[PDB]
Amino acid sequence: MRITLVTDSTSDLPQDLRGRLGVRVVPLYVNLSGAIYRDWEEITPTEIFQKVREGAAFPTTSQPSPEDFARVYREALEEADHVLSLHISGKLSGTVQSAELAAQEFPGRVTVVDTQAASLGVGMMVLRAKELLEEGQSLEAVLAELERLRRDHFVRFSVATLEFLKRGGRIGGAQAFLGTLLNLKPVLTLKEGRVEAAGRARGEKKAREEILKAFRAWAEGRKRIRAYFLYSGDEDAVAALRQEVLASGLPVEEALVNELGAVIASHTGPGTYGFYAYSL
Ligand SMILES: CCCCCCCCCCCCCCCC(=O)O
Ligand SMILES: [Zn+2]
Repeated sequence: MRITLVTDSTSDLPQDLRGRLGVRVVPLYVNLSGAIYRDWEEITPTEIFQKVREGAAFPTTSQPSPEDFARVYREALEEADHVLSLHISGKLSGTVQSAELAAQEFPGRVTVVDTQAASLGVGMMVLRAKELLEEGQSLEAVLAELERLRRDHFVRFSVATLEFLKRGGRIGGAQAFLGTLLNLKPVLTLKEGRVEAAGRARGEKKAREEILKAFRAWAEGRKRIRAYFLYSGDEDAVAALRQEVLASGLPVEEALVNELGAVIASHTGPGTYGFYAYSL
């Protein structure tokens, strides 16, 4: 049957992929300066940080409403038989819940998937699902592959400060570094859809080494790896990291790079960089 993919703006997919692939995007919002802005279309991470730097109130974010999703599902079903809706971790956002409430309006026609990921971690799964669907694979085959990716993928990232994670409430296990991190650089990951601690290093360089150490360990035995790099601020840290990965001798066949969306950046904060990755 005809299956259409829907995701939310936090999947942080470049416009040059999502648009032509027929992926529909439901936006999330950033609350700043007393106003509400749509992720990607009306605000950037740089603008948010500039406002903080200037003494403004911290940014907050909002998930889409059930009707935001229902309008998209209704439109998609006008020319499709089923909708596969992929979203940021249910433990990080109420987005999945809103999607599920909207899905009830089209019983049998919408499958909502909690990817337990964020940013391009969600985006890479959307792209993998699309790749399979365009070849002609069944919903089942695709859902089975998505479950494999949920269980088996890689992610490491660092941030300039843990303050945005703390204030926004998504710090999760990284809270262990609050009273123990000092001046060191934190290395974080996600497990079961929740942020967790994954080491600390003296200096940006050592931090990158620790991330490549983890990557090599995870990469063992894999013949085809696709990586997705993300950043907020300037691209140098992530660029050096991507270079070190592409020169590691590991079989990385894809190494896409994009800036984090304003919604994700509102929680990670400035100087965020890292990468998600999976194999096939
Ligand atoms: C790969 C680098 C990015 C890693 C991102 C993990 C850090 C947690 C992100 C939290 C985003 C929370 C968005 C909430 C949106 C909302 O429902 O209001
Ligand atoms: Zn309704």
